[PDB]
Amino acid sequence: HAFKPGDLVFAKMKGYPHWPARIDDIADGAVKPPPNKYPIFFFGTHETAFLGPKDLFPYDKCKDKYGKPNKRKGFNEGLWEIQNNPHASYS
Repeated sequence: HAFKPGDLVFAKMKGYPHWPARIDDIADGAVKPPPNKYPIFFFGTHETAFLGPKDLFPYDKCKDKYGKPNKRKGFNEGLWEIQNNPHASYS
């Protein structure tokens, strides 16, 4: 299935563990992603970046592997958000 806004994922960025995140809507940002990349909202840190599917892991499938608490700044806060209110603004 293609990724849609509101999908919950773990998203992999260089130098960071697989991070709790959500697919945001492309209309929410002025700059559009390249083809086959998506706007990714990272929980805890609340940053947004463009990532492609090779770096996106569906949350329900991979939470047992990637949802372990750690000491990285904002990570455990992000785990709380994806579990308790993934669709909140946080703005």
